[PDB]
Amino acid sequence: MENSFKAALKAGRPQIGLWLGLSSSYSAELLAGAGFDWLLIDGEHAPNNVQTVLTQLQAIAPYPSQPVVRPSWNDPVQIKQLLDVGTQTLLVPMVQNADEAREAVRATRYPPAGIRGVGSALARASRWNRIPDYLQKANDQMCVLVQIETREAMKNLPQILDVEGVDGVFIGPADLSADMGYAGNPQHPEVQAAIEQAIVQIRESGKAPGILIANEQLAKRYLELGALFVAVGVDTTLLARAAEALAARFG
Amino acid sequence: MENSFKAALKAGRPQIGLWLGLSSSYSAELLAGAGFDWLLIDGEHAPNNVQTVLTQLQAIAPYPSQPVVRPSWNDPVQIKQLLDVGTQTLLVPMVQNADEAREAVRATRYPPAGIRGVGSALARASRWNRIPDYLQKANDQMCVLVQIETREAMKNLPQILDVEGVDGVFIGPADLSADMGYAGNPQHPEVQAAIEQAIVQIRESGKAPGILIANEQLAKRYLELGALFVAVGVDTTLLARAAEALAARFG
Amino acid sequence: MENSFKAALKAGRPQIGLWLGLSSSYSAELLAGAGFDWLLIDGEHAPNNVQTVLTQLQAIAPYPSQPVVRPSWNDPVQIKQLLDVGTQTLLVPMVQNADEAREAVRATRYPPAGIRGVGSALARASRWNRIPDYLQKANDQMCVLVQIETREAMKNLPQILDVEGVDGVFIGPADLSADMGYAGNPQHPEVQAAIEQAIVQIRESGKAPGILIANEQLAKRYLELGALFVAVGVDTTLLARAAEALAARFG
Amino acid sequence: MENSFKAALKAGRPQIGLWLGLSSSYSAELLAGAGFDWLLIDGEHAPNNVQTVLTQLQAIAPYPSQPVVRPSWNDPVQIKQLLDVGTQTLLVPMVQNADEAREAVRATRYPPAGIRGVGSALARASRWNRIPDYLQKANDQMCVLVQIETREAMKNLPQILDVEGVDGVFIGPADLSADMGYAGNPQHPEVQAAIEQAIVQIRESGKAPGILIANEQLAKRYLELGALFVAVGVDTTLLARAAEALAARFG
Amino acid sequence: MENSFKAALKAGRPQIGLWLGLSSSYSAELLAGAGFDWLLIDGEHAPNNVQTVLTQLQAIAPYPSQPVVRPSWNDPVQIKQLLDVGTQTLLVPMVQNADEAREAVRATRYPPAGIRGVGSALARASRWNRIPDYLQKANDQMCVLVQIETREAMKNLPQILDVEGVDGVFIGPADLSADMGYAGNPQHPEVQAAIEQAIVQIRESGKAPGILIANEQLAKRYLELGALFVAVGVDTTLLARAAEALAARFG
Amino acid sequence: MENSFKAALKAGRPQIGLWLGLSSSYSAELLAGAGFDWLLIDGEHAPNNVQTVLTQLQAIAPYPSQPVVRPSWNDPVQIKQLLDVGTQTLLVPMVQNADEAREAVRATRYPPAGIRGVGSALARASRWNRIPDYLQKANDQMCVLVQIETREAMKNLPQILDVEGVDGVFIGPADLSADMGYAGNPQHPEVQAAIEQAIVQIRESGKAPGILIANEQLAKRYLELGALFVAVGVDTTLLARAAEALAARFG
Ligand SMILES: [Co+2]
Ligand SMILES: [Co+2]
Ligand SMILES: [Co+2]
Ligand SMILES: [Co+2]
Ligand SMILES: [Co+2]
Ligand SMILES: [Co+2]
Repeated sequence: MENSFKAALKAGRPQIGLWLGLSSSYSAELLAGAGFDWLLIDGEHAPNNVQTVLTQLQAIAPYPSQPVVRPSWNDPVQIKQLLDVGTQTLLVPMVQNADEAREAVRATRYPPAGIRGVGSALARASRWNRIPDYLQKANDQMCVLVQIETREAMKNLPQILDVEGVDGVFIGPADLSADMGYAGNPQHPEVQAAIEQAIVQIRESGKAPGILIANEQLAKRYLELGALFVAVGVDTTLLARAAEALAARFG
Repeated sequence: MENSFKAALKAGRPQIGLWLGLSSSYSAELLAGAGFDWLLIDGEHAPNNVQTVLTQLQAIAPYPSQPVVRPSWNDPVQIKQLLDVGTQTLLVPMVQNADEAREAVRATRYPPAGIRGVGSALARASRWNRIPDYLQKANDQMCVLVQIETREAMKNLPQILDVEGVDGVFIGPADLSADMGYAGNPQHPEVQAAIEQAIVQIRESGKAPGILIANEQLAKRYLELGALFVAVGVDTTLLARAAEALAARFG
Repeated sequence: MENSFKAALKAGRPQIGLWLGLSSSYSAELLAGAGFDWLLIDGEHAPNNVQTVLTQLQAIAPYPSQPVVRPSWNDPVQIKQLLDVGTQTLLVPMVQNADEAREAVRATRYPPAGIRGVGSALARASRWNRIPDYLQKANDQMCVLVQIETREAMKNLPQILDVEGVDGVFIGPADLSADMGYAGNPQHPEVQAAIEQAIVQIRESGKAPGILIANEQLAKRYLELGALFVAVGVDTTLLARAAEALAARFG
Repeated sequence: MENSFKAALKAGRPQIGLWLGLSSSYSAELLAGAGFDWLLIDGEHAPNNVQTVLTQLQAIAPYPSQPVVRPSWNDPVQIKQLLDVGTQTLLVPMVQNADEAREAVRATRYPPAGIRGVGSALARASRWNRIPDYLQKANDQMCVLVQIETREAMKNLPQILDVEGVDGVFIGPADLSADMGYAGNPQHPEVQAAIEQAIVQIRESGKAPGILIANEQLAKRYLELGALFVAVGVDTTLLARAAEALAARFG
Repeated sequence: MENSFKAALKAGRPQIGLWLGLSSSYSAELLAGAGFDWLLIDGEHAPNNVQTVLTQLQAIAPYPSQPVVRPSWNDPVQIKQLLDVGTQTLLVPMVQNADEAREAVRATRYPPAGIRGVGSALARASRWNRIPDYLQKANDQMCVLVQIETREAMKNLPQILDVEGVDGVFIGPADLSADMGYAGNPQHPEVQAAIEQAIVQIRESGKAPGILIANEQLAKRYLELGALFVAVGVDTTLLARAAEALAARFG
Repeated sequence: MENSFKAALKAGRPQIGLWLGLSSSYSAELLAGAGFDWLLIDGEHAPNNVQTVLTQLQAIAPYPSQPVVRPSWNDPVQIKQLLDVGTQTLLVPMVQNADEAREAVRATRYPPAGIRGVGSALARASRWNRIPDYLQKANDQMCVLVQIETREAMKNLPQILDVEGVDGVFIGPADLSADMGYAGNPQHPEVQAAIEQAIVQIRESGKAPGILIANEQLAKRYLELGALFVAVGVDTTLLARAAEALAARFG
């Protein structure tokens, strides 16, 4: 039950990822064999729920690619349910300040370190109580990544970075650009400056910066700067764009 | 991606609807061909979720009948997820005051006009980014309908009607009658008076009144008065009552 | 595990039925409360399989209406599977002769009386081996109804009626009329004559005649002639026609 | 629609239960025939949602075992949806004080006694309006059980017990032991003392104490003391432990 | 209910296609917007059944791309079921001779022209009896494409082309190459010769040649020779290879 | 893609197994961690299909227990489909003679050794063409186990054992006892004699004997005689009996 993605971030090994919005355990398996370090199961902007997350985790399990799950919001109840089906790495949307970051962290940790409700017998998390001493080992293998997506969140970043248990900070360029006045198009100097400055500040605090970016040159730039969990594409886009290009070649 | 139901309400063309509680993409298609102007996919009182809404939207898509979705509550997160699978017309339950109406409207609109989170690449809403300039066109095709179901909501109606982006106000007679002391039976003079007065006030403000009513004479009365989105039956009731009547004719 | 539908036919008590093509456990429960004696789960012309039959049987179980299941064909493998999930009354399509009727009966009976494969520990049919002496009691509670749908089958009817274990013979007017050249409209004197002559002959042999007929006058005419399992409507039709009628009443 | 579990608790008849985390309508039916007085469908720590609850209720319906449902939290919206698919007995997690207990009770009751939204036509709860006078009978057959799982909740127990409509109080030993410093292992004298004292206080107030405990001697002790709804095992554990023991006997 | 794919082949307009093996209604919709003339829902080599074909047909329906469905074999029972859920164009595997081609055609046609069973009230195919004179118009809109996959089938090609109702003949290079001893690599002169000779001969007879070929140079070569339904890629391949390429570009 | 179950049988290492009839990917994972050498996914007597087999194979994949799948019959079309979703070991029911055993073997092998249809780009079996030289390596990793279930099959056992590619012969005691007139109780000396004589004869030929037997004393007796794949319990039975025992201990 060692969290190898978390260990890698801690060791400063960059992790290359793919976003999964196809919401299917079948395509999840197909993509789990494609050579990515991590896969993001999106519960926020794709039609997933706890049950489809579970089946995608089962599909991915025997592959080297590590799963990360994004809940629909920073919700303790939804976090608890995701952890019980076996989620160990969470990407939490719209974290605006240190208090919200702390709530995310505590949602993942058993008392006294947190408020995670106990339900080990029922849960894939402990493999239905086959993992010995699960309750005592579980906290240290939880990896909490928080998303900063607004000017307010950027302003609060130093404080968010001071929250123990925050292992990484993810920047969402589309949401950030929208908040900043550029309508979801991050290719504006003011937006890139903010992103670059955040990546540096995060890495300087001893924590992992992350980002999703489909432009491969921008992705390489962010990696060169020091980002440690970079998603470089989205399943739905890869499929749609490859199919459209193919049809176009025949008229 | 033009919202034709919204255009019709704006133009004062009455829209006749059917309520869908069967929670099935198969019966949704069957009913999409029956000649209604709109169909209500009920996420509140029928066993639907974002995923079943998605499949019902897919089933209805090639038909002229327009889909409207009712979330379980006035919840920004649930609203965001519904919009991403392609929902453009929402019927929001238990809207009690202008602040709640405004939250519903802003949940549907991209910044700065609202707080809708961006996730276009992943979403059926933009047809996975095939709709050009989706981010810029999306706000104007969202149609927000709010439900008033209590005496408190009736008292606040003038203020609710002043909220920009509120395109229509739906009256739920059963909930209203319950709140007023008549136990969900709207056939009491005090309740009909309130309903009639609301329909008039709504239409006089330049907005669309709506209602669900299974009694066909009452429905015609409300249409005569000026209601613009009137649901005249419920799938489950049509099926149950037709089946029971049939069995009764044979003993 | 007494088959009450089977006992009713044997006692000459007419059974009024509804056809289920909505392929949903939810609408099946709704319809199970409507007052029919029997309900036909259609695995031939509706998108059902062994698994959806199972969920529909579970939904119907606490109600008085008795389930009957139609396999896609007279296939002993499919029959075995349907029996294991708890089917006790089968309506077998396209039975052309006495050998085929015999094959249907034998598919439902444990050796030596038939070729039904044994798997009671696994099966809802024995309630996972809770039903005492299941193996010894099962054969006698199976009820086999065979469909005659062609001129060939009509010619072989006397031999088919001589087959032990054939409890009922069902006439399918649409298929029969199509085979007879009146495709597929059964309102022609020569089709009605064939139908009515078969009903009389079936009942004369001491077996139960059955038919599906949405016209209530014809249904009563068939009952007068001795028909004992008469399906008088179809769920999809009831819903589609009620919905269309409603929408039309509002323009 | 009489709630027989509720009547039994009121009459002081102890009810022996099994916890269902397998989240399957198929295993639910299998277990519904095993002789338990009640079955707990766990929406909190197992991968269930309103839809899977519905199918499990349908599976259990014809059996004598009574269903109890645990929502993911004390959420009025989720409670409403569960009640509409037919839930009449709720086990509500993390109830910390009298105000929270009162919110749980009011979520289950139609106005004026509560805030339950009306949606009878659509709901299995009224059997799609076949239950006559459902709106007037529904409140009295709702049974609300609240979970106390923290030292804070224990402190507030006398006040929680004074809340009308609270029919029972369930103690979760694992969560309680975690809150008390013993890491989810309830076998510590301080924890057993607290549990024993709560069971007595609950029963002395005229209300039903409940608990889940897999140790059969502890369960018998709690029953001897006066507990009235005792779950004595969990489906997932029974299966896992029986399978592991079996494999071990062969090496 | 005009079959536009069928009309295009008859008019000599080449149709460019994509194979769908992802077995999902969600990715089917995504791909339906990509610009292909046709989409192949594979019931033979992908985990589809009648029910998933149905949901994929619903998803594709509002788009210009036309669905074609491949049953698992030339089985008249499976064909009947696929036709009832609305399939109008079938790609039938392993057709070895003219008798088997005739059997495929006849499975799709109502008597007297075939043996298709009647069940229009139940079926999406007639839109639940909304399509006027469905029974009279259906036969002419069925489009039957047969696969030749062995040396035996190649030998019988002239007789197969003489079968009325065979609208197209599809060559499966992998299966053919395997039968020819080059298992299963079709890049050998003798396989290419057999393929190209068949395409010429099929087109010469006035029927449509088809093929699946992921190599775009070969695809254009087959088009030059007169092939009229050419599938130029497979969804699972497009996704797997794009994902693998992306991951490799980042090390 | 080495078949380790197949290698174990060939090396004379007995494999202890559990039968899976719960038809759930969730309980399959739970049971995959219980310590059995193999797990039987039953497509004959449990409500599984190609799609639920797929999800169960995905769930079991990361565990040491090896899956074996039982098709509903010796059907080459069903076998092809199960092989494409990744099945490598098949337990084929009702194999009566050497021709039928040969047909089973040939259904699993690519030409020229068999008639297995080619579709690797689409199939989990090749991991969507990631497995290098899949077509060349697949045949040798297929493991075919045939069930002898009748006196006829027992008579033909010597010829069946002479069939190349038959790796194992499984005796089904319930079906065999039913065929022998002891329906379906296998505790009679003449049934036990037939069973034990077959086990000895199978092993003598250098092939693996198999059997399902819930009685642990009999299971050890069969192992002593040389049986090499012995299923020692059934999931549904384990769960039902443990639950019933528990409930009874509490009255
Ligand atoms: Co974002
Ligand atoms: Co309401
Ligand atoms: Co028929
Ligand atoms: Co608890
Ligand atoms: Co092929
Ligand atoms: Co057997």
